Amino acid sequence: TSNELLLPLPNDKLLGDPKAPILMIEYASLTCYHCSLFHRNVFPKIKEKYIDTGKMLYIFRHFPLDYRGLKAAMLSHCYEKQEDYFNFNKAVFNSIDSWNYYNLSDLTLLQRIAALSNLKQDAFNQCINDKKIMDKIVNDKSLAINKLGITAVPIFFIKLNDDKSYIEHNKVKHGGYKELKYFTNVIDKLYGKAIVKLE
Repeated sequence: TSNELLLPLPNDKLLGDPKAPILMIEYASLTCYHCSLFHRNVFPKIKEKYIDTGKMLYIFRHFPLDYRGLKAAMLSHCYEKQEDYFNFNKAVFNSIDSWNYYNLSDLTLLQRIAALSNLKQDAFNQCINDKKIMDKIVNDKSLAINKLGITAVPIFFIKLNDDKSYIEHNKVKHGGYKELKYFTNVIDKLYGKAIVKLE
């Protein structure tokens, strides 16, 4: 069900306190231009204000739309620690101008990111060819399309981090590029309600 999808799942990669008052789930493609800009110019302030401070748990879920993006999503699984995983995705977003826009199968950018992160070639090769991880990524994506109605990215779901609650997914949904003030308004208001409920 859509509700069961909008909670922290066993295989989710988490950033911040698992018991934070607020939850943000983001679906995005690593090769999506607006996504990249959001991650470059808005997300760092969200992370500093809300994630580093323990106010909000952040769960990024892959939504790849092309060869580069799917391979990048697969490669992210070579990064186990929460900060390493986030930092890998951040690097891919940051380097969007550096893909090969003519040969869409050219993964030189990922080789560069792998080298900069001291990922060995054998580990790199295994990750970029891991059929089991590919399957998981594309199935998580199709599940989101079916149950959450995702067509365009990015999409954000922002809600109380309470596993017992029911809410219609569209009521907590935010789509596209949003400036910092949009998110601070949404998150501050929700956080206030959260603290009141948490006594």
